[PDB]
Parts: sequence; structure tokens; C-alpha cells
Amino acid sequence: IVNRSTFFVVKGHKNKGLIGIAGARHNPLVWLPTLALGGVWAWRWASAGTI
Amino acid sequence: MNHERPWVFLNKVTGKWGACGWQPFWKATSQSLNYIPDNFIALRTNGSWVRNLWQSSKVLDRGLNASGYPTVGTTDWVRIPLDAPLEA
Amino acid sequence: NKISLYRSYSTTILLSPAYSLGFCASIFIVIQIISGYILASNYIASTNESFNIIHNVIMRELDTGWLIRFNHINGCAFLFIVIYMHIYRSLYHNSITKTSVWIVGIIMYILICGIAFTGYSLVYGQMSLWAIVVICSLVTAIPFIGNKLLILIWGGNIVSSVTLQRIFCIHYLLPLLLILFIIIHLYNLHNVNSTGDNYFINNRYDRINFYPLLLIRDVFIGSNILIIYNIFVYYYSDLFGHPDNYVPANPLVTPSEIMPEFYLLPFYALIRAIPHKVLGIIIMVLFLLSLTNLYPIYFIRFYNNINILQRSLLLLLLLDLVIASKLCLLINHYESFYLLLILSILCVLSHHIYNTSFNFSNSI
Amino acid sequence: NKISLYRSYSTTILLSPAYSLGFCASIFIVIQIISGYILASNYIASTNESFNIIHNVIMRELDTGWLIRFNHINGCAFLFIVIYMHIYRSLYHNSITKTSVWIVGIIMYILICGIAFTGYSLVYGQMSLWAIVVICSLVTAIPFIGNKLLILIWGGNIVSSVTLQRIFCIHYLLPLLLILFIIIHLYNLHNVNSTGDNYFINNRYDRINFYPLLLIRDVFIGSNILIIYNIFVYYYSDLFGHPDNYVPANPLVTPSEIMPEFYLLPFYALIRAIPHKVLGIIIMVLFLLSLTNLYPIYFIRFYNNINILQRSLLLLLLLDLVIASKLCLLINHYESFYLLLILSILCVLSHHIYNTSFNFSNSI
Amino acid sequence: MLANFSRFFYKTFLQSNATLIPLTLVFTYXXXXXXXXXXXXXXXXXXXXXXXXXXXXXXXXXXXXXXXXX
Amino acid sequence: EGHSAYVALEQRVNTRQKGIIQRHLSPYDVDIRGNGFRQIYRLGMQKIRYFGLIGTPCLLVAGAYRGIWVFCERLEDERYWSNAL
Amino acid sequence: EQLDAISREDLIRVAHEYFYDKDPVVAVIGDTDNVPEYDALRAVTYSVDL
Ligand code: HEM
Ligand code: HEM
Ligand code: HEM
Ligand code: HEM
Repeated sequence: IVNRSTFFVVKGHKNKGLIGIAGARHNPLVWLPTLALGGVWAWRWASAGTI
Repeated sequence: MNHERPWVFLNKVTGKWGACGWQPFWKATSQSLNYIPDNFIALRTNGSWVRNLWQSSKVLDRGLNASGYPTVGTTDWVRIPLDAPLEA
Repeated sequence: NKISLYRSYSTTILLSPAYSLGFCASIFIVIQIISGYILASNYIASTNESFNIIHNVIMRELDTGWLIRFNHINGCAFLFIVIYMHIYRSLYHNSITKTSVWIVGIIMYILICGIAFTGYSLVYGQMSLWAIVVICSLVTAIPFIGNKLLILIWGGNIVSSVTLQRIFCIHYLLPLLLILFIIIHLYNLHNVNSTGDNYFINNRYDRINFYPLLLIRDVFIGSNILIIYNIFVYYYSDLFGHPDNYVPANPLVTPSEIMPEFYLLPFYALIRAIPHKVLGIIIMVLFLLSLTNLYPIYFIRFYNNINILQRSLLLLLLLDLVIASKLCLLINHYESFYLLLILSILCVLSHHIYNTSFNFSNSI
Repeated sequence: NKISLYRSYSTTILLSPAYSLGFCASIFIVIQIISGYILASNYIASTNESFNIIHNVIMRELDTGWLIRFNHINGCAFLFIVIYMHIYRSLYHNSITKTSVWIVGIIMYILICGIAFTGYSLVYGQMSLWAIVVICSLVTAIPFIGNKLLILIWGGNIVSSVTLQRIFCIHYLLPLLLILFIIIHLYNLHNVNSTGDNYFINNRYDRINFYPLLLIRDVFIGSNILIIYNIFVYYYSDLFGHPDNYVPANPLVTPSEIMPEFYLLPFYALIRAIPHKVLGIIIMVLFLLSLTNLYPIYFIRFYNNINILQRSLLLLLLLDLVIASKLCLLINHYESFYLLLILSILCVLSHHIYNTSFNFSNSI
Repeated sequence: MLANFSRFFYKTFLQSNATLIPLTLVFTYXXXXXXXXXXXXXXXXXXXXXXXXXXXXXXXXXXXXXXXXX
Repeated sequence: EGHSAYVALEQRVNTRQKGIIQRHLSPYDVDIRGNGFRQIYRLGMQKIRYFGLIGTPCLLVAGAYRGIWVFCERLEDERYWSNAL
Repeated sequence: EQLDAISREDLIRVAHEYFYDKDPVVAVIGDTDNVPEYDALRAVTYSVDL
């Protein structure tokens, strides 16, 4: 994808990440409903109506 | 798709038989001109099970001692495979 | 067991006197903490009493309240000077290899800039008010949620007493978080030890006990730098400041030139040299984020040595930063200095701290 | 490595719901910190406009400043309730054996008492002013420096805005030291683990992973405690307070009865039951010092088990403390209760926490 | 019935976080926030209606109208 | 100190040391003036040479900036003196 | 004959049916001081990303 051999290769230093498992991750488009609903739900103001 | 080859149910106490198998089916739509459907009931076969059923019909209707065949659950039915002609 | 006290930590023998700048910064942090705690015990944050309670109560009702205030001011200025020398030495000796120490240091630097700004805001003078106004005008350029954001920051359409009170709470709170970050800084350093003049891997026979030799050297250098510091406290008390902050704030009048403190001037330059406000905000955020070392994370990266070309370029970076500060102050009247201001800012933005080994590779 | 997270720390299976009191105390510490930081961002410390800005600006101009203030008050009350239950549990299960945990806990208790007092002082009402006056008068009894020290503490002959400003700064500062001491408390506990219902020496096959089971138990117990806590924030908002503190302070007028907060009453009792002021101060200091476990230092000591007799005497201690508080406040109108107050104080002062194996020995 | 329904429910909703998170948000909104909170609000507003602030304001306007035309 | 990253590094990289002899004199037997003037001279000369080396690019760029500064300053003086602002 | 008719998708379905988010049975003999307990093992049969 980069068209370069610009990464140092080390024995076993492969498929390292934070959240998921390499090669066992969903299509990133499956999280769009989650993000949309979360943004719409969270972004709301609330007032007690004290005069 | 890969399911079981067609078989023959046989009920012992009643002594009554009958072929059976898995029929795939899909929602009806336009067909294809350049395609004659393959063998779908007996996948990856030259369709000999029809010949085996025809040959074995006389054997089965005449009365077969199928005590050496597996049963189906707790019922009185046993399964006879149609891979090869049945003579017994 | 005094022996067990001596040998609890050992360092290299190549710690030249330039390696006491951390101790000097610690001294000035202590001075700021104590002076600020004494000042806060006599401080009221409001638009009707703040300026008065500094110049009429703190500096004239106590025996040496003036001395305490001058300590606070000049200690902030000297803390920034010493921190800049500390950073310059760290860049000179390729101390970015101490990854934990460097990241914690950058966090501390950003925190200290914030502390200094919020503290300068507490003297409700002309410069304080109008610096707040200008920085918040920078804030309101955020797309979509800028204006509302500004209101939440100010609690209103103008700077007022509630604004001063929240600024006071922030100014009080932050230095203690800075203390915790200093503790983490030192913990990481003691985990990885000090570079010295040159980097060597030493066994215990080549190292020396930290206590008491380096503590005594720290005392010596600290006394010298305290002499230099107190020369300013008693004889140049107002040299690191702008006289317009002795004029009580007038929201109806803007000063002729709004100029921040000398230690924030470079950032101010980054805003004057970028015409688009949104682009300036983005570039400031990228500048601060790029000072860190948080990327790459899971790609193999290691650090090589540093050379004479890199040291000369570091000196050039210092020159460019100083020129940018002076010019960004000078551009208000003379418009022909935009050329040199932009040139210096572009030169600053194109300085290499880490020599990318990825500079050299082959294509598929 | 999620698995490594599960096994990072393991404890005993005998953690009854009574072992969430520390978690509840931490919850109320968090609530106090947040609500206090919000209050302090709207607060001006001065006799002229302190009582006014609490009752007229914070409560009536903000949207829910009243709710913030009620949260803060009832959070202090419930923090003390939970800490008292926490101490009672630790005495019940013979947790004085966790020497470091116990000593840090006692230091934290003293700090929190100071925080509560200095906080109550900030509401410049009648009760606050006169509680300060009484305490500082108790300061005046020290030999050879009571008046010099009292003047230094108050900044004059009378409580004034400088005194309020000192108190405000101390109230702001102390809770952060308290957070540091809570961190040390938990660090020590993790070092020596928990007791549970009974004490056993368990190998790793008899211990359970702390996370997430005990975190979920903590969430459940904290939810129930927060229900109970909010039944007071919204329906009994001044049950723990005194109405005289809703009166702006007059230095010329003394209240009919000067009673501190319900969590300081035991200490007040010690003052009332000792006619001599110096002796009362000495007894207070000795009481606070004897709650700790700092002696013997180098003599060999170890802790044995606890029994039904000790637990029954612990119940008696609780009874005596409560009765002493009530009587200490009653004795202002009814002189005959002095007998019962003194009896309860005497019973309290002679309660055995640590059964000393030095009770039995021979003579040369 | 419960076995098949349980299998269907798990495999459809609870198996994947991509569905469980929106299900939890739906619960928060259409059950906790707009079903318990708003419910209690409406109930309180309805129980105490005769002495409501709005009722007092309306009666005041009416009485003022009456007093003015006299 | 034994559980520190630099100790771990020295254990991984360096061998088990052998055949090293160190001699130390107590400071009460060492004269503080012993090697003072020679070191002052040597270090002064070294720093002079090194700063002459690494300071040259900064000097050149500062000269160019000084030229630009003079030009702009006198341009703005001329602008102000002729009411051309 | 039945072994060359297996599909990779069928194999994936079989693997997902019986491994993902299922209760395992563990047997341990030896120094159980270092072998993780069941609860932790039950929490690693699924991933947050999925
Ligand atoms: C908890 C610690 C601190 C407290 C309580 C504190 C408190 C205060 C108070 C009350 C003022 C206003 C009084 C005055 O202006 O003279 C002030 C001003 C100031 N503080 Fe702090 N401060 C603390 C730490 C720091 C630190 C670490 C710095 C950064 C070096 C700092 C920088 C400043 C500056 C620059 C001013 C304004 C200078 C001026 O008056 O011109 N303070 N501080
Ligand atoms: C409050 C400000 C700061 C204080 C008090 C402080 C304190 C210290 C101290 C005591 C040391 C060890 C002694 C020394 O080597 O000088 C140190 C080392 C170091 N600091 Fe800081 N520091 C501060 C800011 C920074 C900043 C902003 C950075 C930049 C990232 C930084 C980076 C480093 C590095 C890299 C080292 C180790 C240098 C080496 O030995 O190679 N520090 N600091
Ligand atoms: C840094 C954290 C804290 C800050 C900034 C803070 C600040 C304040 C301020 C400004 C007040 C006066 C406003 C008012 O009286 O409503 C106050 C009152 C008070 N605070 Fe805090 N506080 C903090 C933490 C705590 C803690 C941990 C406690 C312990 C229980 C506490 C106990 C009290 C009490 C008892 C009062 C007076 C109660 C009353 O208003 O009647 N505060 N605090
Ligand atoms: C700010 C108030 C306090 C907080 C937040 C706090 C928090 C905690 C926590 C989280 C634990 C471990 C969990 C538990 O066993 O409940 C704990 C244990 C303990 N605390 Fe505290 N604590 C506080 C005050 C005290 C005080 C005043 C003492 C009295 C000395 C004390 C003595 C102990 C003891 C002895 C244990 C261990 C009990 C055992 O496992 O046997 N704590 N505390």
C-alpha cells in the first residue's frame, strides 16, 4: 500500500495492536449506527427550570 | 451446499418403507438459459440412487430383516443408504 | 544504615554543571508554590476588589507583602528561563532517547504555560483583561461550537467576577498537578538514569553514588542562580513585565499594543504569522502535539546518535525563535517586518529533532 | 493482555458487604472534591460578602447551585458516617495488625476532621464565627505562648476577612493532601491484602481475582448508599446542620448554645469534661496520639486474636461515645448531667484496643 | 419455545457489540430517560394541578381582568 | 537500583567483567588546585574551537537577518518621515 | 469424497458456532499458582471489537 520497504522487521513483532485481533475485525462501517446514535443521544442539554 | 445423500426410511413393526432426502428450494425468479441443473438431491453423484431405489423396491416390499441398520431416534424407523444396490 | 543510603542510586561521572538545571527548576517551583500560597491567603477575586487588594492590601498592609509578590513574579520568569535552558540542553545531548522522561517533561511544559497564563489573568489590570479577550477571540474561531464554548469559558459575554473566580481556582489547582508530574518525571529518570555529557553503558564500578556529591553540586549551582535571581527581585523587580498592567482594567479602552509575557511570545508569533484563525489554531495544536513522541507506537523505532550539524541547527532554531518573538511584537507599527516574521516562523516549523531512519528506503 | 489484568491482584473470598465501606468513603471523597471545586469557583472569602454570596449568588443565581451546596454539606456528613462505620469494622475484625494501613488511616481521620472544621468556618454565620472563637480560645491556654500564637493564627485580635481567607486556602489545600494519603492507604493495603471475615493464610488457589467481581459488588453497595445519601440531599437538606448558621454573624452577639457538627461532638465532650484548660489540651493531644500505633518502636511486639469479650466492649465504646456527645450538648441547661458526661468520658478513655502480652510477666 | 427464543435473541442482539451498544442506548432513552424520568415528571405535574403555578397565574390574570372592568 | 532499566541493559549487553583494576585516592590526599590551571586552559581552548565550529551557520544566518532588518527598519523610517503611512 | 467438498465458509461457521463466547472446561495438573483461573478464561472467549 505504501510501495516502500520502510518498516523494520523483527521476529514475532507482528499483528500487534490495542483493541481487537488482527484479521478478526468487522467492517468499520458496522459502527456507524453506534456512532450516530451515541452522538445524537449524548449531545443534548438539560435544565432543572428553576426561576 | 453439501447435505446427506437420499436414503430409505423403513418402519419395522409396521413393515413399511419409503425413500426420502433433502430438497433444496429457493424463491422463484427468472432461470438461466445456459444451465441445466446438476444433481442436487444426491450431490457429486452420477444419479445412480434412482437405479438403486428401483432395483431395491422388490427387496424392500417383499420383507427385509433390517435389524443390522441404525435407527432414527427412539422411533421404529431405520435408514438404508442408496449408495449401492440392496440385495441382502 | 548510612552506607545503604549512599548506594541506593548511582549515576555517571560525566554530569557537568549543566545538569543542575532540573534542580534549579525545582527550586523555583518551590518558590512559586510558597509565594502563591501566601498571596492566595490575602487575595479576593472580583472585578471590584482584585486590583485594589493587591496594590492596597498585599503590598502596603503587610511587612513584606511587596517582597512576596516580587518573588512570585520573578520566580515565574526565572522558572521559564531555566526550563528553556533545560529543554535546550536535552535537545543538545539527544535526550529524546529517554522517552518516558521526555513525554512527562512536555506535559509539564504545557501545564506550566497554562499556569503562568491563568496567574497573569488574576491581576485584573489592563493587560490581563485584554490578553484574556484576545485568547478567547482565538477560542471563538472553532467551527460550529465556538461561540457557545466561549460563553461556557467566560460565564457570560464579558470577563467578570465569576470569570476571575474560576481562573483563581484553576491557578490554585494546576501547580499541584504540576508537582505530581515532577514526581513522575523524577521516577522515570531514576528508572533510566541520566545521559551525562556522552552516552555510555556503565557497570557499577564506573558509576558513582548520587548522595552527597551531586546534592552538594546542586546546592552550589542553586546558590549561584539564586544570586542571579535575587538581583532581579530587588533591583529589576518590574523588568519582566509591562507597565500597562499597573493600570486597572478598563473594558471600554484597549491598550495601544497587547503583548503577552516574554515566555509566551513564540506562541503568539505562531498566531500572527498565520492569517487564517482556524489554520492558526490547528497549527498551534499540531505544534504542541508534535513536540511529543507518541507516534509511531507499534512500529519499530530506535534512536541513533547526534552530530555537529544537528547541534549547529539547534543553535539556529534558538536564533529563529528569538527573532520571531521580537518581530511579532514589532509588526504592530511597521508592516514591512511581516517578511522576516514569516521567514523565521517557517524556519522554526522545519527543524528536525529526530533523525528519521525511515528517510532511506527502497520501493517495491 | 486482559488475563494479566484479571490476575494483577487477588484477595480472599470472605469479603462480606461490610468491606465496601472504603469504596463508599472514596465515593464521598470524590463527591466532596467535585462539589467543593464548583463552590470555590463562585466564592469570595470576606466578612463583608461571604454569607451573602453563598445564600444569594451561588444558590439563587446559578441553575442548581443550591443542589451543589446541599451535595457538599450532606456529603461531608455521610463521609463522616461511613468513616465511623469503617473504623468500627476495622476494630471489630482486629485490623490493627495491618500496621501501615491503620496508621495512614488515623492520619487521614485527623486530616478530615480538620477539613470539616475549616469548611464549616467558611460560611460566615453565627455558628461558624463562635465555633472559631471557642476553638481559638482553647488555643489561648498554651503555656508561655497562647496570645502570641493566637494573634498569629487569627491575624489580629478578632476574626476578620484575612482569617476567612486563610481558612479558605487551607480548606482548599487539605483535601488534596487527603487524596495523596488515600493513595498511600490503598498502596499499603494492596501490599498486605485484606482480612475478610476471618484471617487465613491462603495460597493462590484459595484467592480470587479482585476484578471485576469486587468492582461490581462495590458498584452495587455504592448504588444503595447513594440512594440513602440522596434521600437526605433532597428531603432532609439541613438535618445535620444548625439553623443559627443561617444568620449572618454578629461579633457583638453570642448564640444561646454553641454546638459543633455532630462528628466533632466527642472531641467537644473531652473539652467540657475537663475543668482545667491545659489538662484538656494535653488529654486531647494524648488521645489523638494514642489512637496511633507508633510505640513500641524497637521492642518486639505482635498481635494475637480477638474474642467475644473484646467485641462486646467495642459495643460499649460505641454506646459511651454517643451518650457522651448528647450529654455534652445537654449540659448547657441541666447541670446534673455532668455526672453522666464525666462517667461516659472516663469509660471511653479506658477502652482497650490492643491487648498487650506485657500484661503477664514475672519480676527479677 | 424458550430455547429457540433465547437462541434467536442472543444470536440477533446480544452476540455483537455492534448491536448491543445501540440496544443499550435505546434502553437508556426509550425507558430510563423518556419513560421513568419523564413519567415521574408528568405524574407529579398531574397530581398537584389544582395548586399549580400555571393555575395561579391564570387565575390571577382572570381576576385582574375582572377588577379592571369595574 | 537492581530492578532498573539501565541495570537490566548493562546485564543484557555487557559480559561478566574481569581483569579491571581501579585505584582511588581519598579526597584528603588530593589537592583541589592540583590540576586547575591546566584544565582551565585546555577546556577554554576546546570550547573556543568548538563554538567557533558550530556557531558559524548561526552567525551567517544572523548576518542575513541583520541585513534584512536594517533594510526594513530604514524603509519604515522613510515611510513615517514622509507621511506615507 | 466428503473431504474435498468442505467449504472454507462452512469450516468458519463450525468454528464460530462452538468456540466463540462459549463456556469451556479446563483441567490443570501442576503448579496452579501460575495457571489462570476459570473466570479470566471465560472472559477471553470473546473480544470487544468482535
Ligand atoms: C498553588 C500555587 C500557587 C498559588 C496558590 C498561586 C496564587 C496566585 C495568586 C493569588 C496570584 C495573584 C496575586 C498576584 O498577582 O500577585 C498569583 C499570581 C501569579 N502567579 Fe501564582 N500561584 C501559584 C503558583 C504559581 C506558579 C507555579 C506559577 C508559574 C510560574 C504562577 C504564576 C503566577 C503569575 C505569573 C502571576 C501573576 C504575576 C503578576 O502579579 O504580575 N503561580 N498566583
Ligand atoms: C518543572 C519543569 C521541569 C523540572 C523541574 C524538571 C526536572 C528534571 C530533573 C530534576 C531532571 C534530572 C536532573 C537533570 O538531568 O537535569 C530532569 C531531567 C530531564 N528532563 Fe526535566 N524537568 C522539567 C521540565 C522538562 C521539560 C519541559 C522537558 C522536555 C521534554 C524535560 C526533559 C528532561 C530530560 C530529557 C531529562 C533527562 C536528560 C538526560 O539526563 O539525558 N524536563 N528534569
Ligand atoms: C478541594 C476540595 C474542596 C474545596 C475546593 C472545597 C471548598 C469549599 C468551599 C468554597 C466551601 C464554602 C461554600 C459553602 O459553604 O457551601 C466549603 C464548605 C464546606 N466544605 Fe468544602 N471543599 C472541598 C472539599 C471538602 C471536603 C473533602 C470536605 C470534607 C467533608 C469539605 C467539607 C466542607 C464543609 C463541612 C463545608 C461547610 C458546610 C456548609 O456549607 O454548611 N470540603 N468547601
Ligand atoms: C478517607 C477515608 C478512608 C478511605 C477512603 C479508606 C479507604 C479504604 C479502602 C478502600 C480500604 C480497602 C477496602 C476495604 O477494606 O474496605 C480500606 C481498608 C482499611 N482501612 Fe481505610 N479508608 C479510610 C479511612 C480509614 C481510617 C480512618 C482507618 C482507621 C485507622 C482506616 C483503616 C483501614 C483498615 C484497618 C483497613 C483494612 C481492614 C482490613 O482489611 O482488615 N481507614 N480503607
